[PDB]
Amino acid sequence: MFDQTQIQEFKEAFTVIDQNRDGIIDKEDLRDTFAAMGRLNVKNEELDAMMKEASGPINFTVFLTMFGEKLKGADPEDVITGAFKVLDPEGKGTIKKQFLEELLTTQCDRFSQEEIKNMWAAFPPDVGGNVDYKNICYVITHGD
Amino acid sequence: EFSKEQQEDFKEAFLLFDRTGECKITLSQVGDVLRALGTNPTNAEVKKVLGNPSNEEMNAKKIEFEQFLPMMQAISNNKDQGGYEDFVEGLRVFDKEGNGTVMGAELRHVLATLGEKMKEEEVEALLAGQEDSNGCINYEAFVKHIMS
Repeated sequence: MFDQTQIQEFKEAFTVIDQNRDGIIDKEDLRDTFAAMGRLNVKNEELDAMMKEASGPINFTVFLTMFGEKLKGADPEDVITGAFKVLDPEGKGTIKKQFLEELLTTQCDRFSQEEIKNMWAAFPPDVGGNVDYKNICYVITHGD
Repeated sequence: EFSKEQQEDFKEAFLLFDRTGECKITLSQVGDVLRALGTNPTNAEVKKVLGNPSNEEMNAKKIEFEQFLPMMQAISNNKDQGGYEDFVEGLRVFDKEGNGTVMGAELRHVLATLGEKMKEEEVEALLAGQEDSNGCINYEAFVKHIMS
């Protein structure tokens, strides 16, 4: 399930950081990557902690292996959009809050109360009780 | 008593509705488990001898497969469920002009305002578009579509 689209996407993300001795992401490379990233999240223990998720030396092959968690769901772009579409009869403005809350909580592979709170704190909604499915699909892959 | 074939068919329906892997169906769903077996139980039938809770209410009780087996046999399989002959003469109460035609508003009103009242959502889902100018709805066509 690691797709050519996904690994090429990861390859450019590796290659932009790179430039260090023949194809290895290191501490400095990450530190100066943050300089063009607009945020001072460069703190030394946290930076060097991100190396512990691999056995050593982050080359491109190791970088794909590090992202092994990410693939464990990760159904492709329009499949998640198509899945949500089945639960919308009204055609954008999308899924009514009560129905969605029931769908996750008491139907199929049931959500825990903590999982429901974890989502309601980051779901897009109106003031009546409707939930934007397409905005949730966008949030899963992120572009803002 | 049920046949081995009936027991396995009832089980094939059951193994869809115990969807959380528990080997147990939530009590609310038992009416719709019966509907999935092709019986047509009234909510009055469902709350009495079938032992269902309130409408749309979850969590209150659950049912094992062996418990479900007399709850098919002694319930909708032990009674009249109505035939074509029932529906034709019940509809003929609302046939003003004798032509097999009833207004779509009047037919929706019978479903939503009378008996074990239907949601508008239920009524629209079952409507096969059979409305003319003011030639309205052929009610026999509706009965044959709903009983196929």
